[PDB]
Amino acid sequence: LHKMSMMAHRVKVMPYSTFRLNLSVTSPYNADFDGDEMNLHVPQSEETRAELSQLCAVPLQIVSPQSNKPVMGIVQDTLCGVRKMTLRDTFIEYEQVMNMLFWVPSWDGVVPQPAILKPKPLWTGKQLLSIAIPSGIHLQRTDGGNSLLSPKDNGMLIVDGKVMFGVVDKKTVGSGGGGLIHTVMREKGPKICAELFGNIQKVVNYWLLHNGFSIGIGDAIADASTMKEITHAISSAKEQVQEIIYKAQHNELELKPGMTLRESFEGEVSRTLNDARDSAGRSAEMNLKDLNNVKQMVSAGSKGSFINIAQMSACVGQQMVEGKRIAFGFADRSLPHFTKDDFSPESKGFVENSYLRGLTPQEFFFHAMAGREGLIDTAVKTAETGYIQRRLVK
Amino acid sequence: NTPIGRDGKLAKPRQLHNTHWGLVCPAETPEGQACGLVKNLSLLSGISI
Amino acid sequence: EPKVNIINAQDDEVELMLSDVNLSLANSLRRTMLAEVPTLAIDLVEIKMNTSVLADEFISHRLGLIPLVSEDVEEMKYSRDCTCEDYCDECSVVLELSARHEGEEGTTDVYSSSLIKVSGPGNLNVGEPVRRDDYDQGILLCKLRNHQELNIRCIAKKGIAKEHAKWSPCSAIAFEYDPHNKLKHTDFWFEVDAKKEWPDSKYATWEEPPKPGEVFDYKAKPNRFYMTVETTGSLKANQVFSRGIKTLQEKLANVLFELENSR
Amino acid sequence: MNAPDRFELFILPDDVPKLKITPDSRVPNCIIIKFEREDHTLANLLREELALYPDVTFVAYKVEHPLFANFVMRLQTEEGTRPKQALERACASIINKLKTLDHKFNEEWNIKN
Amino acid sequence: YVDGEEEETIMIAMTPEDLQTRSLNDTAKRIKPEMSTSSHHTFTHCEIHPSMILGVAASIIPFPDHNQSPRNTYQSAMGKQAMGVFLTNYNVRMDTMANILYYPQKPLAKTQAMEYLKFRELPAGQNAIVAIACYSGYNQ
Amino acid sequence: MIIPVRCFSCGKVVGDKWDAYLRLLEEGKQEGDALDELKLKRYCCRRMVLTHVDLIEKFLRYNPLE
Amino acid sequence: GNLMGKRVDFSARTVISGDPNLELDQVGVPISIAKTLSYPETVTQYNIHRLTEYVR
Amino acid sequence: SALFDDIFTVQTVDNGRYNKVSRIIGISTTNSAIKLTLDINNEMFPVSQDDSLTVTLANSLSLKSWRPPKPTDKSLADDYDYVMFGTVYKFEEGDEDKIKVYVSFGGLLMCLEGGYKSLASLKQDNLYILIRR
Amino acid sequence: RHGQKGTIGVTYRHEDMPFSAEGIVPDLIINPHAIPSRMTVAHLIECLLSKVGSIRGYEGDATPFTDLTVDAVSNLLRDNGYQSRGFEVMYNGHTGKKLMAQVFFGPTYYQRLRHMVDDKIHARARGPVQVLTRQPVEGRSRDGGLRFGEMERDCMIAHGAAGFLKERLMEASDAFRVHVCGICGLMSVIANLKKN
RNA sequence: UUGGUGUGUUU
Ligand SMILES: [Mg+2]
Ligand SMILES: [Zn+2]
Ligand SMILES: [Zn+2]
Ligand SMILES: [Zn+2]
Repeated sequence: LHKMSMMAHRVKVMPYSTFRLNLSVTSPYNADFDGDEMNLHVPQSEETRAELSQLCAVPLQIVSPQSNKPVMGIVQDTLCGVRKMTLRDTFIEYEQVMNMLFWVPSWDGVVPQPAILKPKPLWTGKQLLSIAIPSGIHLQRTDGGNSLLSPKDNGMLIVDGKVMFGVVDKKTVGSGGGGLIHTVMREKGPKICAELFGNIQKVVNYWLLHNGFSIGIGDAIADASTMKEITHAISSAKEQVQEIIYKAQHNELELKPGMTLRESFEGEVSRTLNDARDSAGRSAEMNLKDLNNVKQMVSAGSKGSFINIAQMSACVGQQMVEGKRIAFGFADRSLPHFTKDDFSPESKGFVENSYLRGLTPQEFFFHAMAGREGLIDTAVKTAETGYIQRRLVK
Repeated sequence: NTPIGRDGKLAKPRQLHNTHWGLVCPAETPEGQACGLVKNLSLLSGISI
Repeated sequence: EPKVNIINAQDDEVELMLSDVNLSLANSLRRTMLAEVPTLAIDLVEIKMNTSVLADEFISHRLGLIPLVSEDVEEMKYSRDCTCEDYCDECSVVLELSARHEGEEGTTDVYSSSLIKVSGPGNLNVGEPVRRDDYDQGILLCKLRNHQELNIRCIAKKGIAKEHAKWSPCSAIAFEYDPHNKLKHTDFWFEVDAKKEWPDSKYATWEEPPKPGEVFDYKAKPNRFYMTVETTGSLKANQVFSRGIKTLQEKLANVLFELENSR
Repeated sequence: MNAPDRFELFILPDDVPKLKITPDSRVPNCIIIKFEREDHTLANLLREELALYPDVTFVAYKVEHPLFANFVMRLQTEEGTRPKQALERACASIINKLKTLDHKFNEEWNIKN
Repeated sequence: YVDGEEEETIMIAMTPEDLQTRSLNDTAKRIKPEMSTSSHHTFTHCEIHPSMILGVAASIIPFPDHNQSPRNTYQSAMGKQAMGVFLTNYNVRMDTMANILYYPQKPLAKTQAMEYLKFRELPAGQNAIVAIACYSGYNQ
Repeated sequence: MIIPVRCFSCGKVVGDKWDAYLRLLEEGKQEGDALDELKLKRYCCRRMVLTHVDLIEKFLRYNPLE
Repeated sequence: GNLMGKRVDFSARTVISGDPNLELDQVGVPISIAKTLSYPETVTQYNIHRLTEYVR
Repeated sequence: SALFDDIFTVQTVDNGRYNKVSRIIGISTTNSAIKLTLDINNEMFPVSQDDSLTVTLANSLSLKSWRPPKPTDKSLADDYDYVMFGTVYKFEEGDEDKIKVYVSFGGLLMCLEGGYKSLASLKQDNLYILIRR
Repeated sequence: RHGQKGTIGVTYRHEDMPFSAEGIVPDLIINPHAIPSRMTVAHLIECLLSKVGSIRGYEGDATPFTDLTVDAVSNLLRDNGYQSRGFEVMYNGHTGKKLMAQVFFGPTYYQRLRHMVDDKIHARARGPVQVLTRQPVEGRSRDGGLRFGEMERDCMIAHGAAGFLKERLMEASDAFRVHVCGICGLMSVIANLKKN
């Protein structure tokens, strides 16, 4: 599907018959590990060997002219682990640090100075992340108008390639252009950018081993008070949509540009329940602690987002078909458990529950229609995408 | 199984249309070309003679 | 310096309290007592005649899981360095078994107690099926009916857990140190409050609580351990412990010799 | 079906040494040792025991891939010490502690019967 | 009995605790709607059980009502590819594909519906030990 | 099918404790309490006997093959 | 189906697995697939010895 | 060796986001409008509001890879209790005497303001710190 | 049983697992990162209900849409002498230095899908070609070859190294040699060679 | 070492 989707490699011979990869190359081929097939053509000449080794090798295809950015970054564990590693309050004893800096293939043989000397030498993990990244880098970023005093400890300034402050996250080391990887590529050629992924992934896997990280059913639970606040807010939202019903079915409603009465009615409904979902998910995001695992993963951006935690814990929102609320499949109702002409959110598919509490059956079924939309989309429009892409090629 | 053939990519016959309460399976349908067609008679199905 | 403190002992388990070693050395003992204990089990199986309701490698698999006595086992050598081409009575315990449901009615349970040692480099009491009591019929190998002739011939050779876990010496190993987290090596996840919800150890009452005014003893180290080395019955727990230490000694000494011989 | 041997965990090959040393010439007085046919069970025990000694400065091991029963270790002590000597003394101290351990355990099982 | 045409002309409550209008604020349970539109309903039908809306390869699933529904569809379209026990006479039958899974355990998250596919008396898998924790990058 | 020998997780031999388990069940015990009496205290040797369901009786329901 | 695109040889195919203990330009090869496929290296004056061993 | 010396008043402590790391803001006694902020570890050296702090900045603790310290040697730090090494990362000659030095202790921070006559020697790269009491 | 699928990535022997306070090791370790976007919270509910029904020793009714909350399962796991939300303090197997976060851990019902790797491994030097077109054959069963299809050629054009493409569509395929008369330009030229 | 139809499953 794009000009990286064939890439050259090198041969490593292993028993136990499967194909091994790095996991930074998972993004360009778009492969997961639920059973994909990947082929392996072999050159039969010297000529084609050099052709592959100088053009189609991975270190020369890092930067995609699709969007002039690197498209090979960091994936799930190495990313969320390194964000847990170089938070400010993370200290490591010397002994474990010996191994951790042994794992770098490009380490010279010199430990840094430990950032505490007394009363018992520790480190902070930002210097260990500084061991990997070579000498000759600069990267200055201002997030949200930070200072040079840094209260929230976000943002990023790097001089010499030693971190000065800042929580190293997706929006620095992910796929974002002008990030760390792009900068290393522009300033050092291909090969050092190849060794960047090796250094970071081996380091943060060894440390994410000896720390560890997990996820439990409590991590989507907030305390009873925040549950009360979310319940109050979404109940007030259902009061708001009752006001919408009251005025519009009492004919007090004003019509938007270009949309008639039912279209602006449904548009109002969509905005209002989206506001419900956004404020409720925001409160549930605000309460949760930072040793909480799920908030660490979303605040690392290796997987997932805000709407994930909102849907697991506070509210799933409105079930859709084709962007709209759900058709009255029958006359005037969209199951036989409802009354006629009730445009209440529990009729046409607003999950009031979390995922956690359980769904009423009707709400479960309306989410089944959501998955039905997703299935039909992903196995129908790919017809048009394949045919369009073939025609642009030819 | 459903004979629309496959001529017509239409997502109206592939919808989980909401007469389906207890008659077919809102979970089960294969991945891909069959999806939206193939309806497994429910655990309260009976066929009238 | 290091001190042993047995707390319980019976024949199916031992719960001791190893005190004052490093943490690595105690967990290295744990890894040994799962892995590197040379014992004896069923290594090549030859059916003479089978007609069962069960298939063949099935029953060879289940026989491979069967607990033998190997108390005397260190004067039996390893299979892959014993001085015979294929099996003799220097390094085998040849079980030949044929129970046979004679009479055309009923249920025939080939148990562990019917298993016959035919030979073995005796009179080392090896290769007997382990018996709870002596009226321990035991391991449920087969259920035979009318004429279902089951004539089997096994060899018993000597492997460790590294080849396969049918040579597991032992079963399940508890392990903990600092039950009151006075090093803050671990960090609790907690909703409300750390003290209330994580219930106390079974070794909480062997020490004191921490006092809230105390500082973090940064120069402290972990220093008192607790482990639980149960038995399959194949060995007795004292022998397990002894030979596990012995084997770990021998591996360390071989590393020493390769140092000194490269030297 | 490409499944190899599972006695690749402890039996050495023929012309491969069990203990393969290469001195690392980046820094003075450091060595790299290619252990054959082991796992962590040797390595961590050697790590913490080499850690607490004074004259030892740097010691670190890695297991390159856990589907291969080998590992490699780095060893830099101070200036004066040939580090091989220090590791041999380390083995001496460990077997000293454990043989004392077996001894008192034998005594304690004698009493507990 | 009703078919899809009488499904037009009915009025259902889901569970028989919802037929009597019930009695709070507990953050464990689930929230049925009030149905306060008709003050005096004439319910004509109530479901025997809601997990009877499923298909046969769908009632196997432990708690289908806590998931993202494409994964429900995936589990139902993978439950057919279990290795297990297909019929109990694999000694005499000669078939081009057959596979017996050795040690089949009835799941500890059984349903009440798996009595009626006999799956607790012919299971197709095991209970092994889940431990959801990134360990050494091998489950990335 | 028929009881395995060890546990799957730990490795305590359990296979003998099938017949005793049924005989304890015959008196009206409860299954957890029966596992309690047999000294099964980790849940590893509790799922290796508690889940297990029995087919080899059905295989001996075939009146003789030969 | 046969000229613009076709089927060819010296291919291979399997199911994959992740392995972070690796570089970025490395891919694991099962042994049997290494046995089946091959590559013609020219016998030159700088590679005789190993290639004779690969015969052996 | 020591290029700074002063004694400080602890006015604010922010544990906040960090369970092991706190932020102090120390306003000098001996010459005011010398503002000092130092992020610090609780459990190596717990501090509290309105204590006394002897604060020293050095560039060499003598009176290349770090080994852990011997007993036979000695340091400037031997009369101290919380010794952190840092790097001078931003030096800004500001206003009239708004002279701000930003030196980072590897994830930890240190802002310093005040007179030119004190800070004038500080223009270095690697600057320690040595909290007494 | 919630789709969180995948392959056996790696095999560890017994001691190298993490292991909780009693000696229990695990056998299957799905990923944290497999969860938070896939939003399958039922999988956690199954693991928890599993551990409780193991310890109290009976099979808990997980038929959906009951009043079985999470609270009853939480209280029962606590009041049978455990942590309320599943976790036990698990260890490194290579040190025993405690895993800083407490690890969630239990039994769950697993199954075995019909694919294996021993049925889809295939590689091919040469061999069976069709009579009709002399391009190598199609299917696994006859040891066929793979379809280096259109869009593979597209990405080869995008890289541009067309010499590789002249390897692929000439040399590992139906390489074939004909003749032409240079005047009428056709291939009618009859080829006898040992008479030349 | 067949063709040629057709079905179900994998990404
Ligand atoms: Mg996929
Ligand atoms: Zn012999
Ligand atoms: Zn068990
Ligand atoms: Zn012509």
